[PDB]
Amino acid sequence: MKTQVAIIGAGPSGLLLGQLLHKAGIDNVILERQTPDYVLGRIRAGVLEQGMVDLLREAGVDRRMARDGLVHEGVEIAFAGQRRRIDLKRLSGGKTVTVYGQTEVTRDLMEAREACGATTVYQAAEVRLHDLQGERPYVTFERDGERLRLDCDYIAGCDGFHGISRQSIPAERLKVFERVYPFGWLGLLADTPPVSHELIYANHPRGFALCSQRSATRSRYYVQVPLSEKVEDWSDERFWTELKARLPSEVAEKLVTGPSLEKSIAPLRSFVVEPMQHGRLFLAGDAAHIVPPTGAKGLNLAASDVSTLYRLLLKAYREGRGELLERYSAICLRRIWKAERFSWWMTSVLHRFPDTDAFSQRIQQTELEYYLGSEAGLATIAENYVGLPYEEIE
Amino acid sequence: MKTQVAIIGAGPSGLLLGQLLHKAGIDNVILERQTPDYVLGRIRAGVLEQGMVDLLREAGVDRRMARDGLVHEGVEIAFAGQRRRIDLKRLSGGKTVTVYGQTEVTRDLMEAREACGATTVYQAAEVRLHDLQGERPYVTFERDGERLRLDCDYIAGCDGFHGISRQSIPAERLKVFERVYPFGWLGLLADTPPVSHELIYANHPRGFALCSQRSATRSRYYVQVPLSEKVEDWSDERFWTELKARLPSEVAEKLVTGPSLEKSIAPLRSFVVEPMQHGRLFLAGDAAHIVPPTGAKGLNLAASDVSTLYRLLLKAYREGRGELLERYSAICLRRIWKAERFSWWMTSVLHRFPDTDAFSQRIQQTELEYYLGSEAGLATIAENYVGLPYEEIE
Ligand SMILES: Cc1cc2nc3c(=O)[nH]c(=O)nc-3n(C[C@H](O)[C@H](O)[C@H](O)COP(=O)(O)OP(=O)(O)OC[C@H]3O[C@@H](n4cnc5c(N)ncnc54)[C@H](O)[C@@H]3O)c2cc1C
Ligand SMILES: Cc1cc2nc3c(=O)[nH]c(=O)nc-3n(C[C@H](O)[C@H](O)[C@H](O)COP(=O)(O)OP(=O)(O)OC[C@H]3O[C@@H](n4cnc5c(N)ncnc54)[C@H](O)[C@@H]3O)c2cc1C
Ligand SMILES: [Br-]
Ligand SMILES: [Br-]
Ligand SMILES: [Br-]
Ligand SMILES: [Br-]
Ligand SMILES: [Br-]
Ligand SMILES: [Br-]
Repeated sequence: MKTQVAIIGAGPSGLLLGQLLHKAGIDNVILERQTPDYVLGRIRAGVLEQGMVDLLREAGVDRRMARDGLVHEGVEIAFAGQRRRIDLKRLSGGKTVTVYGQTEVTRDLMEAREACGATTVYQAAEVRLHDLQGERPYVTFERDGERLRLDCDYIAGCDGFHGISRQSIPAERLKVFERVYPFGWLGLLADTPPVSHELIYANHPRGFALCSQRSATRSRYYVQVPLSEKVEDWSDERFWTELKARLPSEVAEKLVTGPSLEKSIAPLRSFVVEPMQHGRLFLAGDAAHIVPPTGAKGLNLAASDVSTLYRLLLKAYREGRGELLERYSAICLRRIWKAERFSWWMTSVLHRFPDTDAFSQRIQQTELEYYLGSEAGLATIAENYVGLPYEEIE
Repeated sequence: MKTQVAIIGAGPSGLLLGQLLHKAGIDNVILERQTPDYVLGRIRAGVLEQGMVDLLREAGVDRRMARDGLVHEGVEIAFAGQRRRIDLKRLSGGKTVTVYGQTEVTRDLMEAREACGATTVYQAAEVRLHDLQGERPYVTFERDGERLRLDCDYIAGCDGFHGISRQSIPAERLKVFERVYPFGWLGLLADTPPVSHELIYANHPRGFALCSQRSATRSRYYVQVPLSEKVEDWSDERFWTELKARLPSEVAEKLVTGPSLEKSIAPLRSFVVEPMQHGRLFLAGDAAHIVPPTGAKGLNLAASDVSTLYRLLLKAYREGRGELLERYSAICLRRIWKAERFSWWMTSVLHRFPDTDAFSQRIQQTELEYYLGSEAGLATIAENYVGLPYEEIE
């Protein structure tokens, strides 16, 4: 079996990269460990930046999003009994964010790939990478018992945080930067109309809470919870009671509750590896870095890695400029670090930490009061939230 | 002995408050523990905000400052081998800062007070405060053996961090917020021309360094040093060698060194007490709060406390509106907390901390890269550095 670019992982990163590549005439094969249905069952991202929206249009898979996605011009932050709106559109110079579920984006890409007839192997078991530094690397996997070999020119690891690609790079060649937060997010998806037309991030003494949405009739809520928690300890009603307690009274009053469609706990983490490549293997998305969800950057950062990888591969194949691929990591890491900094800042100002002294609690409150009350402060939040510009390359 | 307002402490706070009060016809007596010469020997602040400059003009003591003070329109921050200038004047909407030594400001006020004939008792030993909640509080002190009593209406504690006034408030009535940093600043005053026309804050792997000045022929330099250090371990040459190592090569090359006129280690601390008053006792300046020197806010915050106290006392005496004095703390604390937040931020991004992991070191560097490269980020530094506006009252 032979292709030009082997892609490990059929989550949004691998699918978007494969679609862009296919449209440009660069043959590619995607290998996924799970089934199509499993990938589709993952409830994740809800907020997309402009850059991600444009990339989807470039890949020609934006029809449904343009029709169903909600365009938001602001977000709200509640703390110490007050709600402050950040006018993203005004303060960022006209940019906005789009609410369109990750399951939707994934469905759209999967449908697009199937129609094009591009190769996707689901349930590709025990994927292994070989000859990463050679001229001709290859991937071995198992499909119903028999070990098959796939030859390629380049391999893009889009297999997420627990994928095989990052583990395939000699450990000594990588520098890992990581921070684990002492809390996670308990999320609940409900078929109820959202409590607000815009998102509400709330810093409350009992802990962080976030009111989000998926459509006019589907909502997504999260509450900060310690790492000791098990999802089975949280009935739907306990969640609603806890959520209501962390929100301002006028918001909790008009809250329409209902049975959960999905409920899960996501641990918060910051993680970055340098470099993001090794020989003919290039990491993209969650395979290379993780951000705590507070800044809604994860999927958006994956889009820029992919945008960068696609452009460089195009240069390599169409223009014979293969040397440009060495700049991949330098280019991506500039954007990754700034988004990591923003996500870390958002996280530290909105969550309640366990070992916090009086001075720190006051500084946290003051950070909010300052940034939400200063035009310059508001602009730093807004420009970061809508997404910093992509680097053009060369 | 009787007066209207008793002032404990003849440092800049007490002197400025007494001058403003005297000019408005409110009699006041200042009690100082040390001698005039001792106070004058303290090398401290070099950077003044516009608000402090205007207050000095209001007190009619700005002749020398207007002539000798240097007006700065920008400051530089060096990190990771690059120097970035923050145009304070441009980014703050036209405000600047003035470099004029604290010893100078103090000399000017002392000369002004002596000429006016206002009462100042130096070497006032063992000052004690009594009847703080009564209608007629009083102060007892010792002048050459005999205990004297001074009756007054109000007492302003301008006695600094180690003064008696804050200790005179029942501990249970106060909330203390404090953070002690694991380092101090080793400062050196030299009669040499400064290395730059504007200040240079430097984040270096070996530690923080700051290039400041007092005039065209007098410089003030600081280097971060751990708390274990004794000033006698640092000869003038060891200081210069260490300073040069922390600065960019092109700066260290043109550095004119020389013998020290003063050398001392200042420990870094953040400290705030709430409230800042008790009965007829009002705290102002270092007596109520301390900030690490990184943001050049200490003396400037004292000026706003004083400006606020003076205005309220004026209302009380001239307009019979004594009830307004209850708002003193609420008013001051709003400004104090924002300046504390700024000083803490500046400190955390410019200094090298001992127990720092790889992720944090990267976040520190990224904080700098982001704030120094974004117009919105630069504006948050600039508006805070020049000083946030004073609240007008009522
Ligand atoms: C609570 C939460 C909220 C979020 N909210 C947002 C938000 O609003 N906005 C935003 O920008 N981001 C958000 N994200 C982040 C976003 O969901 C992720 O960054 C995104 O899923 C990354 O996509 P990916 O394709 O890189 O990896 P993944 O989605 O993890 O997909 C990787 C794929 O690779 C496959 N795979 C793994 N190992 C192997 C293997 N060995 N062989 C073959 N295949 C393998 C997996 O099965 C999976 O399908 C959120 C995340 C969470 C958890
Ligand atoms: C290294 C350093 C750099 C600084 N740089 C700057 C800068 O550039 N800009 C800026 O804004 N700020 C800066 N400052 C801060 C500034 O110097 C102080 O905030 C300022 O000195 C506060 O003045 P004050 O009058 O409140 O108190 P102080 O200057 O401490 O004076 C208080 C007085 O009260 C007296 N006293 C004490 N106890 C008693 C008692 N029991 N009875 C009677 N009298 C008593 C003392 O003897 C003293 O004279 C710096 C400080 C340091 C240490
Ligand atoms: Br979703
Ligand atoms: Br995220
Ligand atoms: Br970004
Ligand atoms: Br001085
Ligand atoms: Br200071
Ligand atoms: Br200020």
